[PDB]
Amino acid sequence: VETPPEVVDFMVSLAEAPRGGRVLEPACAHGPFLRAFREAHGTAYRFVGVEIDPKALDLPPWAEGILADFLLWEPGEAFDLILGNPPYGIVGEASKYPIHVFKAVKDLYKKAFSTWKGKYNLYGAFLEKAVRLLKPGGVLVFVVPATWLVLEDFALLREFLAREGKTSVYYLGEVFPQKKVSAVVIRFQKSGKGLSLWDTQESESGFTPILWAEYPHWEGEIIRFETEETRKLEISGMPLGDLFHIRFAARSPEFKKHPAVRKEPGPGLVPVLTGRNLKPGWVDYEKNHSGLWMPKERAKELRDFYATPHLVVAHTKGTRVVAAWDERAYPWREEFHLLPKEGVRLDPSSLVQWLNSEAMQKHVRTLYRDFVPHLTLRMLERLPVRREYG
DNA sequence: GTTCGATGTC
DNA sequence: GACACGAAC
Ligand SMILES: NCCSC[C@H]1O[C@@H](n2cnc3c(N)ncnc32)[C@H](O)[C@@H]1O
Repeated sequence: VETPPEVVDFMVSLAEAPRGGRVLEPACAHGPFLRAFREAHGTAYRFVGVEIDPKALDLPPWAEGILADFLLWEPGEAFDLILGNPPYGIVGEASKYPIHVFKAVKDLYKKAFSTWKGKYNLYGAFLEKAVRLLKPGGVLVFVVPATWLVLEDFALLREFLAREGKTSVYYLGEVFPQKKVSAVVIRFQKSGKGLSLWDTQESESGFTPILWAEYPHWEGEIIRFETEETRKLEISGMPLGDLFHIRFAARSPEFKKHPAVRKEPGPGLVPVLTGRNLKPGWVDYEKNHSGLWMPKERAKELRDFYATPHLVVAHTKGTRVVAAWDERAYPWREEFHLLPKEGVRLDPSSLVQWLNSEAMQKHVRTLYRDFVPHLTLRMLERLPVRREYG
C-alpha cells in the first residue's frame, strides 16, 4: 500500500514543526512523508522513521531509522511533528483477521493502550501511541479509515483525542485505488480543545479543505456531516431508540451448534434468513443464503423475540435504511430486530414506509456518507420518527 | 449479547 | 460499485 501523491501533499500542507524540531514517520518503509516534508520545508529538522520490517526500512542518510514495533517503542524524547499512514487492520486469527501477532504481543498492546476496545485496530493504536509521543503543542497528521468517526470500538479513542488536544478531521473518502476503505486525514495538535470537521475537493495541489462545521466543546461524540436539514429532522422527531429495544440476530455459530439446525432443506424446515432475504418493505422467505435450515417454531430457542412478528432493519446494505415487518417470524442469522418498549403502540406498515422513504435514505447518506459499510446501532437508534406521547 | 472489515464477489 | 460471518470481547 502506497499513499497517493495528492494525499501526501495535502497532509504535508497541514503539517508544522519548529526549525530544529523532531519530525517522525511511523511505519515508514522508505519514508515518503519524511521526504515530502523535507522537500517542502527544507533540511533544518531532525527526521526519524520507525519500521518493523528491516527489509522495508529504506531512509536517506539525513534521517534516523529505527527498527522496531512502533507500538512498543519508547524513545528518549518526544516529537514536534508526527506524520504518516499507519497500517490498518484488526489483530486476530488468520482465518478471519489480517494482522497476525503472538498472543504476548497483543497483551502488551492492551496494556499500553487505554483506548483499546473490542477487537480494535492497529490504526487506533497508532493514533494513541503517536499522541502519547507528542510534545505539548506538537502536531500529528495521519491518513486513516473514516470508521473511528462513528464506531463504538473507537469511543475511547474519540474521548481521548477530545481531552488531549484539538482535532481537525478532513474527509477524503475512497482515495486508495482498488481499496474500498473510506479515508479521513486527522490533524491533531496537543493543545487547546475542540473539533473542526472539513470536507475536501480534489485540486491541483492535491485537495482543498472546505470547512463544514465546528464543535468547540467536543467530548468524543460520534462525528457526522450534519446539515440544516438533518438537524431540523432530528429536532422535529424523536429517536427511534426511545421506542424500541434494538437487538441483533443470533450469530452463525449459535445456529451451527443448535440440534435442530440442518445444512439441507427438508420437511418442516425453513431457511435461516440473512440480510439477502431482507428487502425494503418485504422479506424473501424462499431463497436460502445461509446454508442453514431449521424448524421455524424452534427459532425462539436462539432468541425469544424470534417467536413473534417484529420489525427487522438491515445492517449490511451500506448507508441505507432498509426495513421490513417479518410477518412470519422466521429464524434470522443477521440484521437488527426491533422490539417495542413498554407502552409503545406501533403501526408497523406506516413505520416501515417511513424508514424506507427517500427522505430517510438522504438523511443517513448525508450524516454518515460512506465511513462504514453498514447502518450501525448508533445510527439506527438516532433515526428520527414521530414524537410519541409520554 | 454484538461487533467489525487497506473485508469479497463479480 | 451494488450488495453483501465468525473470532473477538
Ligand atoms: N506507511 C505505509 C503503510 S503501513 C505499512 C508499513 O508499516 C510497517 N509496519 C507494520 N506494522 C508496524 C509496526 N507495528 N511498527 C512499525 N512499522 C510497522 C510495515 O512493515 C510496512 O512497511
